[PDB]
Amino acid sequence: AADIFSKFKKDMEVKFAQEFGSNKQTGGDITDKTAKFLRLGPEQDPRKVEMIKAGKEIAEKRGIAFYNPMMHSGAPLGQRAITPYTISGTDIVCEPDDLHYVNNAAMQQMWDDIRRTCIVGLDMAHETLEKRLGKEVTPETINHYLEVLNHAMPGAAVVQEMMVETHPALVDDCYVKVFTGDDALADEIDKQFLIDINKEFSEEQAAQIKASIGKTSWQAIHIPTIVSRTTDGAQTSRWAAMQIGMSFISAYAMCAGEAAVADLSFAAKHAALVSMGEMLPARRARGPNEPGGLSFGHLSDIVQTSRVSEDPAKIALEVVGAGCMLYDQIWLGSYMSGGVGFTQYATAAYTDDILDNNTYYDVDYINDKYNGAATVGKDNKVKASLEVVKDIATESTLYGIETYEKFPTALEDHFGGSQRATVLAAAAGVACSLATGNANAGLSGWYLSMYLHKEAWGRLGFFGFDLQDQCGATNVLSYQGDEGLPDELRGPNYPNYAMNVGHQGGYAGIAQAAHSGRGDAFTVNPLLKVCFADDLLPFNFAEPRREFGRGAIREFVPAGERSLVIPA
Amino acid sequence: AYERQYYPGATSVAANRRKHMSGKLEKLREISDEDLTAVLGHRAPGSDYPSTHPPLAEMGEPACSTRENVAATPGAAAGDRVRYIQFADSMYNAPATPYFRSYFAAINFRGVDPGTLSGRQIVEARERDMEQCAKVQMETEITDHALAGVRGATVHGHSVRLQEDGVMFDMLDRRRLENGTIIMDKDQVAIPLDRKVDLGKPMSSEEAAKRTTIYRVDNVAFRDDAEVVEWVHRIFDQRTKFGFQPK
Amino acid sequence: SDTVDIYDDRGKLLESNVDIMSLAPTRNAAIQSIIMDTKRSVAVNLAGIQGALASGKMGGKGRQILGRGLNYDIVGNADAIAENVKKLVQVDEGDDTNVIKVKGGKSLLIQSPKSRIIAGADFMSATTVGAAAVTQTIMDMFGTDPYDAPIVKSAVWGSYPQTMDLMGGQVQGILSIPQNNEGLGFSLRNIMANHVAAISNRNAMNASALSSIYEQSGIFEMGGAVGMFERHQLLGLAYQGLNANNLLYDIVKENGKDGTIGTVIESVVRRAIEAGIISVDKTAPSGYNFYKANDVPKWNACAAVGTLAATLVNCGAGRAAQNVSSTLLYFNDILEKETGLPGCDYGKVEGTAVGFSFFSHSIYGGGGPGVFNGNHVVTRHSRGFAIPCVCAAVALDAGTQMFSIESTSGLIGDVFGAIPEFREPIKAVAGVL
Amino acid sequence: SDTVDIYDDRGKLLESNVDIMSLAPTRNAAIQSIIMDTKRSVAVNLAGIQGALASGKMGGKGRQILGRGLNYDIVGNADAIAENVKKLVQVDEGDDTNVIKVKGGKSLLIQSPKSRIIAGADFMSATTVGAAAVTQTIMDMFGTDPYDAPIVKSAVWGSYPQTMDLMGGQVQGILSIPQNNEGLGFSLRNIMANHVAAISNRNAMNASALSSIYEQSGIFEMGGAVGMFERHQLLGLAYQGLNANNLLYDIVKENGKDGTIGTVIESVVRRAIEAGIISVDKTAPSGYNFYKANDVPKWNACAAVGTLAATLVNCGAGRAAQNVSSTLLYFNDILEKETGLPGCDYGKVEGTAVGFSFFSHSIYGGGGPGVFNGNHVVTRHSRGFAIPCVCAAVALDAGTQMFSIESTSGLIGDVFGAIPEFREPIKAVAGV
Ligand code: F43
Ligand SMILES: C[C@@H](OP(=O)(O)O)[C@H](NC(=O)CCCCCCS)C(=O)O
Ligand SMILES: C[C@@H](OP(=O)(O)O)[C@H](NC(=O)CCCCCCS)C(=O)O
Ligand SMILES: O=S(=O)(O)CCS
Repeated sequence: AADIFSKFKKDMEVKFAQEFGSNKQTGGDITDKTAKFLRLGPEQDPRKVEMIKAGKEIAEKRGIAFYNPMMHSGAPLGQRAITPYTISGTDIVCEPDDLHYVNNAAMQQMWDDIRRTCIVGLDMAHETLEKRLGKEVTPETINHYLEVLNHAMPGAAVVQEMMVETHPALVDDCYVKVFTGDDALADEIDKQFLIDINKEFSEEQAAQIKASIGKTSWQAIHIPTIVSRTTDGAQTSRWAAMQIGMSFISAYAMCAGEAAVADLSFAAKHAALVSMGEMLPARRARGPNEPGGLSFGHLSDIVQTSRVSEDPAKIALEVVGAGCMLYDQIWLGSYMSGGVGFTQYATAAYTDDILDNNTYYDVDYINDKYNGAATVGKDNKVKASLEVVKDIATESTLYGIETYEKFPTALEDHFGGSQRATVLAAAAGVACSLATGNANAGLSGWYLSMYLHKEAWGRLGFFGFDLQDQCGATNVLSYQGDEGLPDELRGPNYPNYAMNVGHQGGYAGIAQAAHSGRGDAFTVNPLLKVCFADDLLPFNFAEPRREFGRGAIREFVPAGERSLVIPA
Repeated sequence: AYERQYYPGATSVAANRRKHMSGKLEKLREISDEDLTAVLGHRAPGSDYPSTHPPLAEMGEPACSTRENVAATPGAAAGDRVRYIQFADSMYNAPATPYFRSYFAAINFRGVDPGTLSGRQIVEARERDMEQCAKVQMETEITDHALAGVRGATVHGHSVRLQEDGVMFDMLDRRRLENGTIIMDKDQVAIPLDRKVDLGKPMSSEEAAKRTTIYRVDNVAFRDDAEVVEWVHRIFDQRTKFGFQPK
Repeated sequence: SDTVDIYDDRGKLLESNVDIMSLAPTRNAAIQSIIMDTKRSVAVNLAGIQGALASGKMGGKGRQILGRGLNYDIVGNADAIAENVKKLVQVDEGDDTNVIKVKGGKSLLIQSPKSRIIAGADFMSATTVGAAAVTQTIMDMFGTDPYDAPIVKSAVWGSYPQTMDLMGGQVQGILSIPQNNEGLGFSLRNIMANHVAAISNRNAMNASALSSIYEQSGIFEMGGAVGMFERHQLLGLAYQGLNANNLLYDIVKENGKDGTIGTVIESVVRRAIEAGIISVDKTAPSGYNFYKANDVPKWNACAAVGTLAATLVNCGAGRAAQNVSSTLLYFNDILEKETGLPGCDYGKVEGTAVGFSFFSHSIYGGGGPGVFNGNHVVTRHSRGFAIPCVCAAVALDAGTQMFSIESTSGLIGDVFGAIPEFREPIKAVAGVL
Repeated sequence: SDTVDIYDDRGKLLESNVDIMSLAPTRNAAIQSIIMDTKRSVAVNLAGIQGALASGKMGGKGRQILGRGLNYDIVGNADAIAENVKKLVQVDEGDDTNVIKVKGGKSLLIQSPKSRIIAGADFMSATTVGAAAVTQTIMDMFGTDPYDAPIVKSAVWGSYPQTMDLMGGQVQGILSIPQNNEGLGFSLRNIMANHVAAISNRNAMNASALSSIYEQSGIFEMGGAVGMFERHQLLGLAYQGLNANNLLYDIVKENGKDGTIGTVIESVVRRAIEAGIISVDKTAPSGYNFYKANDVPKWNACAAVGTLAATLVNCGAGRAAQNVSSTLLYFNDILEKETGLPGCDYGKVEGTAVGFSFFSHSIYGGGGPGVFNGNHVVTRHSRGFAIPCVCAAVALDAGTQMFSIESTSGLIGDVFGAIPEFREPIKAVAGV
């Protein structure tokens, strides 16, 4: 589409043809194959200069060597031009270093908001009170329970004498809200506690959610960021359960510790718990609610763009951006490795509108060839087949490759083959998902893109980029035990996917695309979709890419800081 | 008796790919043994190959059929260290592309450990064996020394805009155009050489476009080589079908 | 050497002069048959698969994949499905593969041939082959297009392999997955009490008998019955698990009408003295008699029987499962205070019971008695002498629990409860089936 | 009815007209015997126990408990210890328990009776009973005071049960612990490549043979060989694993002197055409022949053989293990480009090899070829057709590795390499 193409070219102009800091890139044609390299070093970049100064002073102060760009082999960073990134869909121009997750509070807070969150059913707990104690559960008792719960959950006492408690100023991001597919109950819930499904979602999407979950009621729990940071993901469901248990004891005048309480515990910790993600095997051992356990469908549902946009490509692209950041920068780039990590492996998929350009081109191609199949609808989709995948994925990949070739600036931008592979395959996969409403047809398109890419340029990604991509096409429609899975249910622990950058965010976008093209309310779990339909959370999950930009310009306020108890 | 066909396609790019895979490469320039050893940087020119273990003939081997039937290379027999040569190749019509350097090595040389990446391609092998492979890569059309560079570290350049003199960017400036010829005066990890190595005059952009194994929309477009696109489609279809049911 | 007479759950003699060594999991053919059948068998919920296929609700709590609905009549074709599943599960024609339709076609019992267990390192082949057989059968029978294969697969397998288990799938067995083991040799200890009670058809003593077989098979695989510890564990198995000499039955019967945890202690001490197992060691100034155990492993078996007898009496009186945690604690606590001798497992049944009481009456975890097992962090500690009481307690519950047998173990009871050796394990061990 | 002739590692005919179905882990007595022996057996390092007792160095890297030294002559009493351990490990008098003194008393082979495996859910009884037997034996023999019992126990068991394994203990088997499984049915896949090469006595084809037996036993336990997939996996086991029809041996031999990964592809494609397994489907304008597989599982088996043959040729020429990762990648990649047919496992050997290459040449993890196994996150992906090559590659290495066979698997090779069926698995499966 024309508007996105113009945006892409403007990004290339800003990045390469006007100066950033002191890089002296004061002019140029963005289609030019040649350039002058000025060998200025890191001092051309104002953020790098700031870092060098801090590194020197801290090394001097602490008495052991620290950051020093002259320790780099041969020469310091920036012998060619250090150039900025524009967050896709925005005009936010970023210092490259400001998009490293360590330097970006928005990125860290997005993960904390996911890590510190779980969902716990109320119905089992209420049935327990009714059966074992003969208690009558009403809107009144529920609303009282919820006020008690929102006192207790941040870490405050409701039963015992002589308790110490968390300081409210340190845990102000902690709260519990409820949602319910029972409209009659929703009308009776104190609105301060309610996530209103009928209010937050379109009538069609609300209907899908409510039909999915039935007349069931749920708690969206967000424990303190400061606790999540001190501990881990597996903390979350335990923390929620402890304070749910205390609040039921207090609010319903139970014995503070009787057999019926144990049923509430098992209900909260197991039977009626929905985690963001499940545990991981020994080699990458982690408990629940860590990035590796977060299925691609679940991320697609945490991201809120599907709720606020009718553009199926935009919805998919926001999920790609959120996924590439989380899965590659924080998960694979830190949890599973560390160091400098994988910032630009991810930024390639959410900056400079290159992925967006390829994707929106595909949408126009699909709409033109397949009677508007990429427009929102459930009955205008093309039947998934090898033929349709080959058509769309080949066209997508050829266009994207030609764009990299016609704009040398775009090629230098995405200088790593892996970055280009992620972009080309994400566009091709998202396209195939949009057209078919079949996420695994999207996966097939992803892998075909990789295969065409490899033969086109005689190269693909890094050394071990295409482990999963060569296993890819054959495992898309396999029904063998550890091979078969709908993409919605796949995740970072799907065996082929367990290691490598440049994929997981794309697969999340492919899962989302299959359902955004249909106008679906959710990709795999309505409970998560409603849970994060809440503006009180510090991270705006409706605009994840833009949020990364707000972090880069230091305008994002995170939770969990300790300045209250830190000296002057 | 099977005659290998190597690769599909009927363009200059496909023809060049078959040349690289089959090892039928035109010799374009010369490099002395000592200069090759110098640019590789693993030992002083003319010195004995260091070893990582004793010669096979000294320590002996297990008697199994594979060791008896498969001849050890001269480098294995000598117990050489495994060392390497690594190239970066410009996407602006460098003769070589990473996968096709690796095919070249795998098909034409014994006891090699090729690795393909987007910005670097490497052959690891017993040092003296590696030097044999290195010499062919240095001397023949598979390498243009303006559009490519021998880089064991800090390889950035394959996707960067070319310099106006047609040479691919090197962060560490190991080789450049001097008086119309490519001079390399550092080894592949950028340690300065005692004597600079003349790697010959670069190909014109015109010749590079004719010799290249890379497709580009402004030379020979991938889209235009129908046989290669069909090959991809057939591999994709078959892999997908047989993953469901191998029949 | 030691011999016992084996009596069934109704106090009738089954076999006399049984050497306790013949009761070892490592020697006993009946126990090995129970273990093999437990290893090689899974249940498949055909009704669940059909619903999952139609709704897209597969892969875990809350999951639904929209717009991928498949309307296959799985239940209506249950017999044909069972036939084809058997063909895929079997290894040799006429082998011991067994695939049975249960609940009018709502579920299947899939018993792999022993050969899959013999050729396997553990027991997961029953699940993977069972699920693979069902998946292949549905793919063929209903002509699934390849691009819908992932939906059919996950209707059966759930979120595997993104999850380590078949989360939100439709295949279950009596065991868990090996990676859930806390310790080495713990696989047969990871069986929730509700499962055992379900299989026993809510028969208290057959529930504790089957649990004892599983628990002691675990202790043996843990290497906790080596050397002198073999006699130690087998006296426990014989007396507590298999109603040796009708001691368990008789103690329960004489305390059944009006008895308490306290009066069961009187029975246990009286009988131990009559048998010469304990004697007065020294008398204190008050007149209190400090006893000594003349046979320490036998005394331990006496305490083990008393622990279960007290459970049957106390949980039986209340028809309430929760009484088991305090019963195990206080029977042994009060027994020590009565005699000056160590309680069952030398404190470990009491210790297990302390934490078990806590974690069945608090906010922190656990649950009702039925969710516990020998691999549970709370109830692993005793060497097999605690969990059999929990299974009996659950069997005796008249309906006080939220997480009842039906809640957690309905499929398991339906599919496995009709296996004769499982429902009548004492008769199985005595060879009278 | 698919039959093969089984040839040994030296290309000699062992058995003719063997139904491949008889080679299934689920039917084959020899394979089941190897599995049973693998499950029921552990090695105990007696010299290690003695040193741990004396120094207090037990329970893991860096660990030492000061002031608790026990000076027991474990190795000097190795025979008496072996005898008492057998009495404790055995279930019945005269059963199949086997406890053998190894390396002049420095270690024991403890083979539990099969009854412990029959009565167990998995294989850990070999470790727990073996460790318990040794612990009890030392306690009795040297008259340990009860308050020193914890020291004797941890000399054998290490940090268990604080750790999930016997970390810093002195008991090892061929397998790992069940909790280390990535997937369901993966226990027999968690066998370090160096272990298999050690057991094979650095015989490349016997290493790939034994590895194939373990790997396919895993695939079978995974439920990956059900229905049409049984023939599929068994053709792979027969041809790649067991040198069916001498195809593996002959391809290696005719490429042994001057051959490369590339020339092995010529051998594979020529023979596949000769056998009628593949034929030309279409000829393109350039003259390029697109082939079709007439028997898809058989073509896969051809590619599986070629992958191993290329490993034996390329790793053999270099006498270097590291060449295996690129060999598996490029044999299959180049095979696809030569034929228009999918490589072994329809991309999954190539894919496994891409990540395997990366994780044997980078900072991020993995290591040398010898540390990998079928349960390793990097090398699990192919259905048994990659790891056998890795085991052969490790066997062919002349001394380039830091983490050599001796480094990781010295005890295992010494304790387990003398078991006939293990050292000569092709002959075992053939019935000699
Ligand atoms: C040392 C290795 C070997 C290895 O296992 N990992 C490295 C290095 C590592 C380091 C580099 C940091 C540093 O400079 O100290 C980090 C940041 C991981 C870490 N430890 O934090 C990284 N790679 Ni690498 N690495 C990257 C890339 C790449 C691309 C670069 C090609 C080019 O032409 O420039 C190539 C692979 C390929 O050719 O496809 C590559 C190789 C390599 N990658 C080669 C070094 C190549 C060289 O000598 O220059 N990286 C990329 O293509 C983009 C993402 C980028 C990562 C940083 C980020 O995401 O911001 C970084 C990610
Ligand atoms: C028992 C077990 O709980 P579950 O039964 O698995 O729900 C366990 N909790 C704990 O042991 C919590 C201990 C700290 C709180 C009580 C301290 S006395 C856990 O969450 O893994
Ligand atoms: C392979 C495995 O490493 P090990 O071989 O077990 O040391 C694994 N690493 C990773 O997969 C790291 C992946 C992220 C860094 C590379 C991204 S392409 C891990 O640490 O568990
Ligand atoms: O060079 S490697 O492909 O091994 C690592 C890329 S970050």
